[PDB]
Amino acid sequence: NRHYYSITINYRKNELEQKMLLNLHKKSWMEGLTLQDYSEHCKHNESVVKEMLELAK
Amino acid sequence: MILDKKFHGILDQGEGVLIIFDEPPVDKTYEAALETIQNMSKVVDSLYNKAKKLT
Amino acid sequence: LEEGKAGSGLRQYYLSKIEELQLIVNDKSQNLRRLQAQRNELNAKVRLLREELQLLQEQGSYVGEVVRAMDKKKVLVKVHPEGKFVVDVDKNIDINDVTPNCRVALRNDSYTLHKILP
Amino acid sequence: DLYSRYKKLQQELEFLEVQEEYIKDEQKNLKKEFLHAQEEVKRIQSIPLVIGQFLEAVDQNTAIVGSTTGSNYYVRILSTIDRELLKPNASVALHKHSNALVDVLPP
Amino acid sequence: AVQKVVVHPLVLLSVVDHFNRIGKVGNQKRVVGVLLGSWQKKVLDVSNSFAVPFDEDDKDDSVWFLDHDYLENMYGMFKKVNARERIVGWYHTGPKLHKNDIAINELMKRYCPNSVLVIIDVKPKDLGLPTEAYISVEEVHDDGTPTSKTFEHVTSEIGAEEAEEVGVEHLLRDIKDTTVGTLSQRITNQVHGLKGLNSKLLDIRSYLEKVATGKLPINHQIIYQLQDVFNLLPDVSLQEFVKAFYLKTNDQMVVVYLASLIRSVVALHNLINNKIANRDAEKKEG
Repeated sequence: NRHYYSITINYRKNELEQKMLLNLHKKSWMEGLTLQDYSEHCKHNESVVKEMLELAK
Repeated sequence: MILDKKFHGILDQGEGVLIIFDEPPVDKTYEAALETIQNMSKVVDSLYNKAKKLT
Repeated sequence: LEEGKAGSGLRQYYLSKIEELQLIVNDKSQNLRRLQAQRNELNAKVRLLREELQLLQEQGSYVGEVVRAMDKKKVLVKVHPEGKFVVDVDKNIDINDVTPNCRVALRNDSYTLHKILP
Repeated sequence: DLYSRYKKLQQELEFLEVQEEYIKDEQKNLKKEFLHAQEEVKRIQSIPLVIGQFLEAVDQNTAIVGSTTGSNYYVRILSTIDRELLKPNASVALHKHSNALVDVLPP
Repeated sequence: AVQKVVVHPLVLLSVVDHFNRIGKVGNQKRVVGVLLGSWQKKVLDVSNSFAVPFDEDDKDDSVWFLDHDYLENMYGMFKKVNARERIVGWYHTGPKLHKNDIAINELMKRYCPNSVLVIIDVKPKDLGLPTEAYISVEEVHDDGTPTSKTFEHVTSEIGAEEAEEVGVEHLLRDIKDTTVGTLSQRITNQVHGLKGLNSKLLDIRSYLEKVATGKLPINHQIIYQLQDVFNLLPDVSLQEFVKAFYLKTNDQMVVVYLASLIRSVVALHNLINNKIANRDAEKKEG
């Protein structure tokens, strides 16, 4: 640290970055029409998750 | 050989009808019922601790 | 008379039952806030594990072995090869307690002792 | 005093009332924070890592570890792992950077 | 040919930069940036991009202004720093496909290969996905109408590679992760009917407007497959699916016995400690 110091770092985020990046990331975790992968896992409850239910037991 | 359960079927004398069927999901009620019976001693032994500690 | 003793008296009895209701809101606030202190201390505890995460970024720490203590408060310590790093260990631990020819706990860069080891 | 105790006390009723939805807000938020920090310390534990070997446990929740290079390292172990993995001759596996153990391997 | 694309959030953050470096003029048109990415694999992978000064006219749509020298210099210096990515396509940030966009597209169909188009939104008020990959292909039409450049939607996903996740997640501290259980499931299960509701309601109302008030080949043919598949669910009689509801309801009964039994096991330490701690701290308090 002698002869050689540092400086603090803060940020800035405006609401277009906030909601564009926010809905960008929520949409990056959501689907297209968003109803798509629902019934898939509803019916993997009948096909796959029953095995995970027995293993859970 | 139905009584020794080598295959699926059940006979008839009045009608002479054979019916063939099966039950694949065997492992649900097993783990369910054994989870009930193993939780019995949990609750009853709990009641032995509590029946010990109160009266 | 017979109102402040009787009608406002039973109004005051109803106020005492309201104090029982604030004994219920009271002790719910008590046990819910003790649960809240529990989650605060537990999430605070894994937050202190994130305080440990910089010492995870330390790549751990080494194993010092002192073979000889030096009187200038700069202890020569036998280290893993390319070692033998003579150093003053941390200020909260005295030098004379560190007995020579025994294994200790040493940081890998700052070379400060933690404890004596068997 | 006596009849003033009523309306004086009503303010204590309200002030104890206001702690209800407040403790609701804390109890709903801090468990979300608990799974925040829980998942965040979970995602520190990543599968690419270096495997060492265990030598001795000198006190509780802190031990020493022989690295693959032979140099012995002093690491405070992670708290979630119980005392079964404190086996002295074990196949321990730390991180490649964090150098804290996620799991030991069966020989 | 190409089934899907991958667009990283870096370029859309550079569309936040498109709305930053304006300088407040009063124009705010569909400012075109030169999309860069990886056409190399069968999947398209956007890494980064830049933008170019683009002007149209007020009245005329077909006046449009690009640069080849700026493309070859910015792409030249970018290829000098990183040659693992090449030119692929472009995008306008306007909500609307203009008539000119076939000709604006045609410049990068020439000099670049078959270029992809992306429609995104100037204001991210759309709940839906802002990015739509439109493949620039000419398709032969059954009515006999002459072949033209046709923008068919290629499905898209928005993914981040490694560090973009870390930086974005550090910048937010507001979003929550996967977090299966009550909340992240049940919130999708809250707004999910609104998410198909605003889609369908957003479509069929102005669609129904273009029914009575519309002409000029709206793809009248795809209405037949459209309404056909819509009439492939003729309000099912459920008679076979009754036993399916016995199945999911019996799995439900399994969740009943698991919830009841396991919570009742959690009652143990509660209904022991409640007595044994309190009465012993009490009896040794005095």
